Amino acid sequence: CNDVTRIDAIESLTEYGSKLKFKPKAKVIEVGCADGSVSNILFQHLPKDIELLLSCDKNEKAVQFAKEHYKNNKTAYRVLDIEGDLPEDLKGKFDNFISLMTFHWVPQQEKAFRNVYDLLAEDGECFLTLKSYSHIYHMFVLQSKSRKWGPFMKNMKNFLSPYYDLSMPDQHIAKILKNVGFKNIDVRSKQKMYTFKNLEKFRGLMIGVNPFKVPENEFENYIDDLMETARTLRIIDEENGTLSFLFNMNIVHCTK
Amino acid sequence: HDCNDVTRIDAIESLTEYGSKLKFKPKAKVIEVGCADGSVSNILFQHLPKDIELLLSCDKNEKAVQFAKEHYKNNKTAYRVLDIEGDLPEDLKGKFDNFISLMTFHWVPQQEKAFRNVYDLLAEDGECFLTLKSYSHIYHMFVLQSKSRKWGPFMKNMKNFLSPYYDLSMPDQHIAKILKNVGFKNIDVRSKQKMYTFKNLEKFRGLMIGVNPFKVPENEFENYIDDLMETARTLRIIDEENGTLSFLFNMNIVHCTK
Repeated sequence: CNDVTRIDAIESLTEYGSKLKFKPKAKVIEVGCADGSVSNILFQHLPKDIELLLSCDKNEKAVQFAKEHYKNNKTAYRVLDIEGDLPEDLKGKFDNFISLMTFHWVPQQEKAFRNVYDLLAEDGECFLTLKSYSHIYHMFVLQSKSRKWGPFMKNMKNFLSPYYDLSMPDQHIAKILKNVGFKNIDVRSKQKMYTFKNLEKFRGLMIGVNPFKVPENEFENYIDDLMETARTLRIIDEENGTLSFLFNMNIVHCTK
Repeated sequence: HDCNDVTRIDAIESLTEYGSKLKFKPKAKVIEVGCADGSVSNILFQHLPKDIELLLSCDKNEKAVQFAKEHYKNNKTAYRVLDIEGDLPEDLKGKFDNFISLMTFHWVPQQEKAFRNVYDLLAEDGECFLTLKSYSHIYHMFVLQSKSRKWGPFMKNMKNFLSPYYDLSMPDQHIAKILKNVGFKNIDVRSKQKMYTFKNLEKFRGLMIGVNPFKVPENEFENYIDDLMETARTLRIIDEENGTLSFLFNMNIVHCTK
């Protein structure tokens, strides 16, 4: 999680929270960064009556830290790989699935959504947010097209949102939900803008999210060239040291 | 402002998605704002019932309205000059069951005024349906051009050229707030990400010359467009070997009632 996903979570739960149906003593599963931040925000928006909030992560370590560190009455952590195979004891057991700003990382969209379907009890409600196009993704695309860095950046496809360069990603997503068997499918796209006051904070976030391995000597030249893509896109305000970037995102709301 | 293959395909996509949500009363008076270019009626008549009384098709452009008057005659279609940003003529106020505007309103800086004019055109329970751009790679190209030391000086009035929603977070929520204040009901504003590919960069260049409002010295005009085309290369949206240009644009779909 980072400050962008925190603000996005608050805006999406603010906008939609009152339209999310929770049955009495709902069992709720969350897939995000097991890290507390976004899960703590989501918790504040859930009914005080909910049976359980199972908060799941792919990283065994992150889950193990969560069990030993984070402490709330209604919250359990479990290792779950939304792209993988569902363990049998989670199948059909949840009234609400929630994933805020995670699914743009999942290249196997249909597999992940069929697992959302299979985790849900009957009349189970699905609420997901994900990126499509973004200026951050676009920075990385510009970098990938350099004579110097292109060689180390051949698997761009799985780093980018599956919806990065599609027309009507909302209709692509609606089609998969339809095929997997959801009803009352609502997919809304949003243009969002976010402004950093701190270019050094922004620089750390790129370092964090960057998956492309380069020699640890050439690493700092790699990052500097990546920051220069933001200047190429003219999204840096040098006079005030701010970066204003656009991202599109998709809010999925549907029922089993 | 002139309709083209991008707006042609956005009209089809928008009307096919919303053709079921869009309602037309018997003998509907419909007003349409965009191009006097007759392709308006040819797409609308795929969704308009045979019953309608009138399609009034307006443009700010007298010359376009003259041409349509002379050449394109359906019994039920009439054409008229109208600036949606300006003051409504009294004979059009409260006369319309449907207001339709595709890919025009991003050219309107005075959004609230234009939306009040839409509201004042509509009879009671009238419906409106509009589409407009927010952010696009085309706008961004012009933004890149405006930052150059050379072309910057001729391009200080960008705000009126950019969509009012070019740089806003959640343009859908801004639009829906304006509509609520003016007094619309059943407000539905949906944003979409769209992509379009040109297979002909000479066609594309010609569209840019068409849409450029910025006045440079006449003997630097070719250098100006050359650098504009170059911003497409800078964004890396030109496929050099195939001779194609794939650009992203966000748009907004407005559906609401009076």
